[PDB]
Amino acid sequence: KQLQKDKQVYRATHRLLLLGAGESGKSTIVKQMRILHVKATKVQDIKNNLKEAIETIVAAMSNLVPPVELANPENQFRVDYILSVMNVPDFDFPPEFYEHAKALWEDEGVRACYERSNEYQLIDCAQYFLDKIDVIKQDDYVPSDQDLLRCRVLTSGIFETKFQVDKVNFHMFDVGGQRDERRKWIQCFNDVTAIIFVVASSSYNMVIREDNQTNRLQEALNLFKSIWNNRWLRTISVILFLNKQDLLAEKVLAGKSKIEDYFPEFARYTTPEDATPEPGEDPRVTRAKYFIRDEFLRISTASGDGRHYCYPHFTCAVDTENIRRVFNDCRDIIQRMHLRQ
Amino acid sequence: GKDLEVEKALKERMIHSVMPRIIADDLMKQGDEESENSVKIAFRPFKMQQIEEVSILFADIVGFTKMSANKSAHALVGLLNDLFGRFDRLCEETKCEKISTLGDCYYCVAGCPEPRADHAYCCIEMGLGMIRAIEQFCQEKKEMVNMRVGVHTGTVLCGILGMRRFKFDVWSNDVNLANLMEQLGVAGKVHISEATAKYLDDRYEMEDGKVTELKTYLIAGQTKIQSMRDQADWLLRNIIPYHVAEQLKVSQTYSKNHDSGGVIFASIVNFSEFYEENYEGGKECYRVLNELIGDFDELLSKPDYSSIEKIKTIGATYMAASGLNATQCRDGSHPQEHLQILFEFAKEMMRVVDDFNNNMLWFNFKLRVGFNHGPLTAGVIGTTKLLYDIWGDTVNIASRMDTTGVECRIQVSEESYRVLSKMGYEFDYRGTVNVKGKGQMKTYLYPKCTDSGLVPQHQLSISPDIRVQVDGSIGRSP
Ligand SMILES: Nc1nc2c(ncn2[C@@H]2O[C@H](COP(=O)(O)OP(=O)(O)OP(O)(O)=S)[C@@H](O)[C@H]2O)c(=O)[nH]1
Ligand SMILES: [Mg+2]
Repeated sequence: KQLQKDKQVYRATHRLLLLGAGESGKSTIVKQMRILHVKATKVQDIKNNLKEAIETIVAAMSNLVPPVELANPENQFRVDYILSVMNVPDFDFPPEFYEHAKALWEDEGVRACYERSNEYQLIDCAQYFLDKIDVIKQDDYVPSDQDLLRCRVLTSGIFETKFQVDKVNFHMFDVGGQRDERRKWIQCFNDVTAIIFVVASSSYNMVIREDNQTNRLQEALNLFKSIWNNRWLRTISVILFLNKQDLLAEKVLAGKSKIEDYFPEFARYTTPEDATPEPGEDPRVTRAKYFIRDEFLRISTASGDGRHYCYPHFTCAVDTENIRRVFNDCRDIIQRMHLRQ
Repeated sequence: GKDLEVEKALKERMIHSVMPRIIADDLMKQGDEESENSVKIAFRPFKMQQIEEVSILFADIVGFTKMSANKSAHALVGLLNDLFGRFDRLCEETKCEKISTLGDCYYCVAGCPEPRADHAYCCIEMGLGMIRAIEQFCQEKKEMVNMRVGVHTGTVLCGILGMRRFKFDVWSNDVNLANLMEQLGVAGKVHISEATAKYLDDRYEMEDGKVTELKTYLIAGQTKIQSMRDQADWLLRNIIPYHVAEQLKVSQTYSKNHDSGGVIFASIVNFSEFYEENYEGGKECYRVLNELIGDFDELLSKPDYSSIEKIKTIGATYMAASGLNATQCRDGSHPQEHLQILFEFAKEMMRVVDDFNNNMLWFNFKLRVGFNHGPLTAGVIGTTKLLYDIWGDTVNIASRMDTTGVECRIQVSEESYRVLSKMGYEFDYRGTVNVKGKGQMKTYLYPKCTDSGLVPQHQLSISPDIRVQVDGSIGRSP
């Protein structure tokens, strides 16, 4: 009849819905899966990310509450050139723009404005791409795999990716996570195997793009409490990725931002006894990351009645080896979760 | 023994009266046992299929109010049986599946369960046949009526939503477009668009169909038995109420004239801005809408909403009427207590959409309802099919109270205010709304000052009442 075979192979797949708030790393995980298990517009929107980063820093110079001034005040014509191209639909990216961008990024008042980037909305690939389009000022360079992982394109709508690891079928749903995109989530809640919830862990000092008055990690906590206590997800377990571990590591080792100034229970928090830290890891970073993990596990423990579970992992989406390890672990987990029906 | 196949014949006739023949015979080879276990955990089950290349006809009787004026509510139902039986004979000639029949509106599709290569021809030739049949009816019965027909093609996701009073319907934006091109049509001509005309191949009498107020045209011509018994009894109490089934047990047709019965409509306002077809046709969106309609249907199983009847659901609208079963005025009961409990049904379905939006994340469905009572006319349309429906001016004014309302509030007409205010409910004067037949009409709203500082808005006198989606207003106000 040909529909019994299709029905049984539809029973055989694993639907992996990816949720989470905005800019948390969902599409980067999807790109990493198709690196593991599966051409000029990529160059174009990488250049768009470059331009967006440099113009955001240049505008946020004056727009801070103490305006950080230029260490070399001779580049004011370059600042005015960057502010002149701040709003234009098409842009051919002349070599003059590359010279002005590099001469901005060599200046140190520019970098001092860059260090206070939690007070304005700035993208999570500026530091990499300023140097890497210093590399590709020219045109005959193809981007590497890391360059493709670092590019930021705002997901809007339901995207699907079918990949097959060791004769097991996977079908994962990349969804956007901006606050106006969240009404589209319930379209994917039917017969999904597991939910991979992705959290930007290092965004404890940042605020969301919608109202600029709500913490990003508090937004992720409220969103996790919403999708955990939902009436159509009350038998579906949530694998909890905590993304951007290296950014959390460098923001704790920098010592500028304090978690207790934003989440005040961190000062009276002690690291758990069952902590399994990585080789060569400063335990202040370990205390921080287990604090964020236990902040989510409080939500997943307060209710749920033993019908569905939560399996927190620590992950870094731009590192392929970390994703290979955590996806092997999650592969065994969702094998059990699909057998749970 | 033999009464088992008698019950199976009755169950067959009640399946075929609500579902098309292909899907009914699919149900009679007992295909999905999980649906067969449902007739006996995250989402409720529902069946919809996103189907392309169909042709959707609506058709509305022009001049139904004066034609039904001096009728004794048996003559009306009888002549309406006559006209709709002529339409059904036209359907089974022209191979177009009819869908339903609400009010003075009749509407078909052209090969949605079975793909048909000449569906547009079938649809517009069925419309031309309707014009012929209504002029023959006007000559014979001496009733001055005709009808306007609108035909649009496209893609349609069709199936069943709800679980009380459920029925095979169609839903898309193409169904909404066929609805509005019925609304923008002239009487006596079938109103077709570019989506039909691009493969109509022009063997007809086409005109530039222009509006007086988008490449649109006009054509004018040229113990097993206990299981089977309870299953068939559930399918019977599905399609008609109980007292009509008892009065139809000893007779051939049903027609009843009620003197005081309330009626609500309930339109979900912002379902259009949730719909978007960018994923797989948007049938997941209708799974969500099925969940909300099923919650409203679970309100009907309460022991204190026993005498609340549900007529049907029309797109996102939800029609319910009361006071139809209460033939005996009790010794210790209020004479208009059915109005009180139907108003409580409206309040509790407001509460149900509030409880539903907690599980909806960063979106809120809102619904307005509209309330009226008065005399009305119940009846059953088909024979070998069945269709319970009510008519009257009361139902038209209740549809007007739905359409001219503000969301998240219960709008109540003037005589319904005068009876509900003596039962202790508090209302605030909304203003005065134009009602066809009544003129300027005094209306009210139920939650006292649920806005901050603006209760009144009395400037609304809009003549152009054109709805761009399928609502409860279709089959109402010809
Ligand atoms: N350093 C570092 N950057 C990351 C990591 N994961 C994602 N990013 C960066 O974050 C940015 C946004 O990631 P992205 O995958 O687009 O999030 P998203 O969930 O898809 O964003 P949206 O769809 O909700 S709008 C990208 O520039 C990407 O480079 C990570 O693990 N480490
Ligand atoms: Mg994305």
